[PDB]
Amino acid sequence: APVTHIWYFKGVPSRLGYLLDLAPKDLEKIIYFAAYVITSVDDEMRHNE
Amino acid sequence: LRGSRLGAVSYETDRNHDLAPRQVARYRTDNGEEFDVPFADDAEIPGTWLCRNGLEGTLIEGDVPEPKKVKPPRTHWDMLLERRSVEELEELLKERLDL
Amino acid sequence: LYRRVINRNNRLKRLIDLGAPEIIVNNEKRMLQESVDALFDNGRRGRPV
Amino acid sequence: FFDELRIGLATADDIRNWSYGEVKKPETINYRTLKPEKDGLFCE
Amino acid sequence: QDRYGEYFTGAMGAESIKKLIENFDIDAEAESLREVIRSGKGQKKLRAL
Amino acid sequence: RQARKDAELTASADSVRAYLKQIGKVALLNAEEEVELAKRIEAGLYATQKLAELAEKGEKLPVQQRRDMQWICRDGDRAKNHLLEANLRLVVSLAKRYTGRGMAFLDLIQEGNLGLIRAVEKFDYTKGYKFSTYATWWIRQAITRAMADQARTIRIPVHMVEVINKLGRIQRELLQDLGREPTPEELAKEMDITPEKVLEIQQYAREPISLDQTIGDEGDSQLGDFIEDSEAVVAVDAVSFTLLQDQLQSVLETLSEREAGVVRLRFGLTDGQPRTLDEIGQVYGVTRERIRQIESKTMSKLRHPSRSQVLRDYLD
DNA sequence: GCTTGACAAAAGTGTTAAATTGTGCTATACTGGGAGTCACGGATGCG
Repeated sequence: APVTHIWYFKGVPSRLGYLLDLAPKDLEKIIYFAAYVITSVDDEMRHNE
Repeated sequence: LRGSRLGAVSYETDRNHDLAPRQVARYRTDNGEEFDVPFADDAEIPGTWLCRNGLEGTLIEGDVPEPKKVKPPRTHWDMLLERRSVEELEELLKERLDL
Repeated sequence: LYRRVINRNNRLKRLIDLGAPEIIVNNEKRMLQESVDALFDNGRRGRPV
Repeated sequence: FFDELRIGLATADDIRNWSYGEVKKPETINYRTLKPEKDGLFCE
Repeated sequence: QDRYGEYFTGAMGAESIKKLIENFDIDAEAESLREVIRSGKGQKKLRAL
Repeated sequence: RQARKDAELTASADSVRAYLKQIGKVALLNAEEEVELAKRIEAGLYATQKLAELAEKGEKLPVQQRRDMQWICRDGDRAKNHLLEANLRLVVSLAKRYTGRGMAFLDLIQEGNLGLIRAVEKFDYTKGYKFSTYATWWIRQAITRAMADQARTIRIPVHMVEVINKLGRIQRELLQDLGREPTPEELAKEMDITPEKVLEIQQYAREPISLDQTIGDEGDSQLGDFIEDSEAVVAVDAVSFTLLQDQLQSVLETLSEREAGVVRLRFGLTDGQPRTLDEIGQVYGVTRERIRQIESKTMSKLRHPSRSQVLRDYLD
């Protein structure tokens, strides 16, 4: 399974967090199997009436 | 103390201008990559090899596929047949006919 | 440390084969991430091994 | 000859290229006869 | 997921972050930050910078 | 402030604390609710295989039964998942026995989960026994097999670690009989094996230490700085051999023409492949015994001190 | 500059026995750990 280099997950600044625009704790929850995150969504069922 | 390395050192005459003739073979891999191996003068032509990328490969020339085979793995179904006969399973399938 | 990876990876390779529940595979992947993190730089997360 | 030293961020393909083999097994050396195993961390 | 799990994609762990960085575009946030630094006055300017 | 909050800030980075709370999201099943699940699993599996058995020939079936069979398969899969999830607490209870014996606690829990899986693929309601009673044995099997297979840097196989454990338990237990740590005599008197094999076992049970330990009453030196290499190349020898190659092959060889030519092939000095008599008799037009005769002549002439005086000093 | 032949020791073939290594299996019931804090600069927000 994929894995993320620890040097970039955290370190003040967290390069990954700034890159993706997620807070360190929110990013921590995603990487470490504690919360789900939406990768993408299709407009064909968001702007469809 | 003295330490060991499970090895040894030798110093005999190295050279390149005189060499034994290589026999070069190439192997295609199930992941799409190809690799090369130089063999000795014995003229051996192995049909299968294990490559650097951790995946097995077979000679590009393509001789004698599937050189050898091993017992298939056991499965939950076999592990069930070892403790039940087909009649009971058919009876259960009948028992699950409707809701 | 390398072994702690090669073990946890290998078992994961088995768990995917068996089609184990979501909890089992999620825990295995979390342990794999933690082991790789320990391998690269120990002590920046949690207690050191 | 040395002119400058570059330090990039290695990708997966570079890591694959740097290796001539894959460690598919966790043993280091055989407990008996003291030789490396066929797929261990010390494989010849 | 049960009621419209077909409309989107959600994931957890380092795999979902792999996807997030995959779909992330460098050319997108750069302009947003360049505008926010000068457009903003207070803390937002520092965050964008 | 930080003083109070720090004790819980790290709580999110402790899988031992978090897994044992995420685990208990399903109530433990009882006897009445597991026979149904087992039967449903069996029905689903049998239907799934019957699809293939029939497809070996190929036929069409009613839509109602066609959908009911797939429903049975899916819901039996759900039953299996539920049964697996319902006993992870027992898995943890069993696994927490082996904490501290090499393997990591969470790894032990995972191996107990594997044992639980293999147990559920054999638990048989028809015998009327409980799932816990049967599955405990398989959980122990898996956990102990793993703990004996990969709890050491050097893999002592299952059959060998077995006898190692026998020896350890006997050595620990027999002390109370006499008040001493048993020696090879006492150990052999009860292990049904001779002392030399016992010594070999004790040597085999050895484990490697780490080089990174710091020695010297300071954190400056290390255990490993003073490791003398027995394989390191010595320059003088590297020189000496070359001189020999420039003294033996170059000078002394060039004194008997074809009579010295046999030495080139006989000892393989020019290629590295030593040759037998006949093998180098047939390159010329002479028999193997003729090669032996000329070799004897060369040995007698070269062995004489008048020439050996120069060559002797290397290992005189 | 060297052969015929005859003997005994060393280098190979093959079958068999013994040991060594790997996987599976055990059915009363038991169901979720436990280990000896402060100081520093940076992100957030107040006017």
